[PDB]
Amino acid sequence: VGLDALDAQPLLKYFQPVTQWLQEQNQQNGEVLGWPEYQWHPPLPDNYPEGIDLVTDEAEASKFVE
Amino acid sequence: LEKIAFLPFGYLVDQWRWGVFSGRTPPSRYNFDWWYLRTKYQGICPPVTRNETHFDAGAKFHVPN
Amino acid sequence: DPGLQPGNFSADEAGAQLFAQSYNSSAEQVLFQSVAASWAHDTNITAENARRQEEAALLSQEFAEAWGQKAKELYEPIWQNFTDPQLRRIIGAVRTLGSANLPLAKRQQYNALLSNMSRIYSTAKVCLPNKTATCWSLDPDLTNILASSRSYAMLLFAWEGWHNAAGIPLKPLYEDFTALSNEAYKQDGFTDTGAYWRSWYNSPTFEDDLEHLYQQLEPLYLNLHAFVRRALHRRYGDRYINLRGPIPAHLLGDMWAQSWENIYDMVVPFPDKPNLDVTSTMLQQGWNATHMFRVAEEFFTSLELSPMPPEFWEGSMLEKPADGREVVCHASAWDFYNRKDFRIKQCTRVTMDQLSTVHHEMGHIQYYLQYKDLPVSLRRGANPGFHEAIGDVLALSVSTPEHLHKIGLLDRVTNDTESDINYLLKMALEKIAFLPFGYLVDQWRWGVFSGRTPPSRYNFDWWYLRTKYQGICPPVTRNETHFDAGAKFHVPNVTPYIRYFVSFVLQFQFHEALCKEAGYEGPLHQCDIYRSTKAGAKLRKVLQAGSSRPWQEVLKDM
Ligand SMILES: *[C@@H]1O[C@H](CO)[C@@H](O[C@@H]2O[C@H](CO)[C@@H](O[C@@H]3O[C@H](CO)[C@@H](O)[C@H](O)[C@@H]3O)[C@H](O)[C@H]2NC(C)=O)[C@H](O)[C@H]1NC(C)=O
Ligand SMILES: *[C@@H]1O[C@H](CO)[C@@H](O[C@@H]2O[C@H](CO)[C@@H](O[C@@H]3O[C@H](CO)[C@@H](O)[C@H](O)[C@@H]3O)[C@H](O)[C@H]2NC(C)=O)[C@H](O)[C@H]1NC(C)=O
Ligand SMILES: *[C@@H]1O[C@H](CO)[C@@H](O[C@@H]2O[C@H](CO)[C@@H](O)[C@H](O)[C@H]2NC(C)=O)[C@H](O)[C@H]1NC(C)=O
Ligand SMILES: *[C@@H]1O[C@H](CO)[C@@H](O[C@@H]2O[C@H](CO)[C@@H](O)[C@H](O)[C@H]2NC(C)=O)[C@H](O)[C@H]1NC(C)=O
Ligand SMILES: *[C@@H]1O[C@H](CO)[C@@H](O[C@@H]2O[C@H](CO)[C@@H](O)[C@H](O)[C@H]2NC(C)=O)[C@H](O)[C@H]1NC(C)=O
Ligand SMILES: *[C@@H]1O[C@H](CO)[C@@H](O[C@@H]2O[C@H](CO)[C@@H](O)[C@H](O)[C@H]2NC(C)=O)[C@H](O)[C@H]1NC(C)=O
Ligand SMILES: *[C@@H]1O[C@H](CO)[C@@H](O)[C@H](O)[C@H]1NC(C)=O
Repeated sequence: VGLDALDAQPLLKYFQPVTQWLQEQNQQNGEVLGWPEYQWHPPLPDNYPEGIDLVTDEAEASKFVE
Repeated sequence: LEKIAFLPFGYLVDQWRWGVFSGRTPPSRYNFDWWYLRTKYQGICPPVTRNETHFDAGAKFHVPN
Repeated sequence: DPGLQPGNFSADEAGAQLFAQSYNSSAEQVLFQSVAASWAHDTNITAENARRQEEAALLSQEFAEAWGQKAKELYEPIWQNFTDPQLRRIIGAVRTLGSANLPLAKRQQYNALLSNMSRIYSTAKVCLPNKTATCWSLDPDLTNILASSRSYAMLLFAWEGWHNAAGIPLKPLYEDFTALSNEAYKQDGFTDTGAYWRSWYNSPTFEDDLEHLYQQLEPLYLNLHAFVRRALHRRYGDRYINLRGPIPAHLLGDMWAQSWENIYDMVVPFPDKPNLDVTSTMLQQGWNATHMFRVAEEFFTSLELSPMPPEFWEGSMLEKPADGREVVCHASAWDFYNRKDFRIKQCTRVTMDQLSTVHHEMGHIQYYLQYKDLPVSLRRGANPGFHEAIGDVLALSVSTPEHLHKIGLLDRVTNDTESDINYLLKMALEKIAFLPFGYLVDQWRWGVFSGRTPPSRYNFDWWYLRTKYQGICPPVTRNETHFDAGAKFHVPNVTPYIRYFVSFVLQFQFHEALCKEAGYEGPLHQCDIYRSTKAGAKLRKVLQAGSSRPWQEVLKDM
């Protein structure tokens, strides 16, 4: 390749347009990069141990309603 | 989303294994160090409350084998 | 000032010796003025002696940076090659400019940031929701409230309020300060500021040795933590304390959970017999408010130690301030220097704690006395923890009941296993509970400096270390908005904190070595070094060399 050790430059140059699009989309959406509130844990689903076999798919719901 | 999403895990797993081998992680901070690394590098939080009875590093194939 | 301007020196060995002698001949006076103006700051006795300290500190800073610039521009290969210890020590000490390597604007910003951090820590207040005309400060309101009130809600309110108030406005200043310090000490020659701080200890394997040392001390802290957690679970119930998980970092002792002394109220092993905490016997014997220092001096003289110069009893105040708004209370012993004399400046009371502190500061004065013959740069005693270790081994030897009985403060020795266990646990709630701390704090600061902790991972790494080593969970859910490391006093005021850990480790080693040397091969509690001239001679021999040789060699000697 012409370089001794590893480098992230070819990878960064590879994903340049998708990185630019992601940056612009994140700026538009008003998001915060990274994860503050690191000690956040999601709650258990209501009636978790025996409530797993319940369909919660949007496409299935729309098809059933129609 | 196939590769960039993977890079932290590759940086993470062998870092945890190095810590365990070097003695910095005794057999009482296995899950603690593992999930600290998972939250620090990958931004992933455990869904259920995991404590020291669990060993959530043997779930990966490359740790036992 | 022509005295502050360096002269001429050559690259020859005689030239380096001339540099060392000239540094003596100038820095002696410079440190005289600095320490005199330092004494002048007794809580603004006249409100102008404070600005005299400020001007003398600037006066010393300019001279130090000038001498260091001369040494850097003239003495690189001498630092690289020459081998005897004293000249290497002198040249290394003069070579490090510290914050003097930055440009004028950057250095001014650095000093302004340091003063900013110190001030914003000092004047941080906690106000109740009703916004009463009074607002709590850290001293003496918040500390007393946290060390006295056994109310979960009040303790939590005080803890969270102080941590928020003293940490949230301290984040950007600390980030900029870390950047500036890293730049300055990278220009100095070290890879980072943390490397500079570790370089005082002269050990390539300092971190590994420290980790092994803490791994050796783990079971003691584990048992103590389990016992205190059981007591707290009995007191505060089961909802707020988990019998398996950690304990919240407000329910014990101080605000930062470094010392657990205030827990000893509810965790006593044997409460049937009274503990040895007596002050009436001192007053019945008719002690002075100053004769405690005199009996400490005669105790030193007994084992042929501390030939105290008379200037202390004429120019050193050992009492509370009778007149003038002098110091309220601190734990320092400023030296007159002069190449002649020193001084104690402390508070006097009737409790045994004051007597132990008096013995500690007399030991510090003894440390100052022994290395006077050494050059100016060889004033610090080897390892920066040596000062505290030497000043605390004597206090350990003094606080024993046998010492008090043999020196008249106690009618007779209380030889009971229950009393020994009570005293051991009382002293193990500050000399063991602090051991995870210090190590924890300086590991966090090393990580922050080295770049392993970016400004977006301050609280995360801090609380990971707190739960890992100390093992205390935050009662309120924190996040990266908070800066909980800035609540500690030593984080804004830039001061290393591993010295206390090293000294706590070292004082027991010195105590054991002296006890084995003293010829008393028994339990280590009642092992006072009274009336043992050989132990005094050995301690004097070790105390003679201050930074003259690496601390490892002195430790091997002792
Ligand atoms: C470090 O610097 C100080 C200050 O320059 C030096 O202290 C001074 O050392 C000289 C000898 O080099 C002392 O003079 C001697 O004092 C006694 C008087 O009874 C006696 O031994 C000799 O007759 C001689 O006069 C001097 O008192 C002392 N202090 C001052 C204020 O000048 C010190 O020597 C330097 N250290 C090194 C290692 O160079
Ligand atoms: C940290 O230190 C900086 C200095 O590097 C402090 O900056 C200070 O900023 C205030 C305003 O925020 C300045 O007050 C001045 O007052 C008058 C108002 O008419 C006028 O001269 C200026 O427009 C300005 O507002 C102040 O001079 C400036 N410097 C100092 C030394 O205080 C900053 O306040 C410090 N941080 C904190 C949290 O206090
Ligand atoms: C979710 O609700 C929205 C309305 O808030 C739905 O949008 C419309 O839904 C109706 C049926 O209720 C469809 O006929 C329309 O075509 C939908 N509008 C559009 C613009 O698509 C939406 O379909 C619902 N989605 C799901 C997944 O349930
Ligand atoms: C320290 O103690 C001595 C006595 O040991 C003090 O001398 C005072 O003089 C009277 C004379 O009858 C003694 O009985 C008292 O005990 C002393 N008065 C006090 C302590 O108030 C001596 O003044 C003391 N030294 C000081 C205060 O520097
Ligand atoms: C306080 O009590 C302990 C026992 O709990 C004493 O231990 C002594 O130990 C030595 C050997 O190390 C024996 O020869 C003694 O007989 C023990 N003394 C007893 C049992 O009374 C310890 O020495 C006592 N401390 C003091 C200062 O006397
Ligand atoms: C970190 O947690 C703190 C404490 O809950 C959050 O601070 C509160 O934020 C809300 C929403 O912005 C405000 O209404 C409150 O006034 C804040 N309270 C205090 C005491 O500051 C903070 O927002 C959290 N930060 C992040 C990045 O999630
Ligand atoms: C020695 O250095 C000083 C620095 O102040 C300088 O003034 C002087 O000229 C120099 N002398 C010689 C002989 O190099």
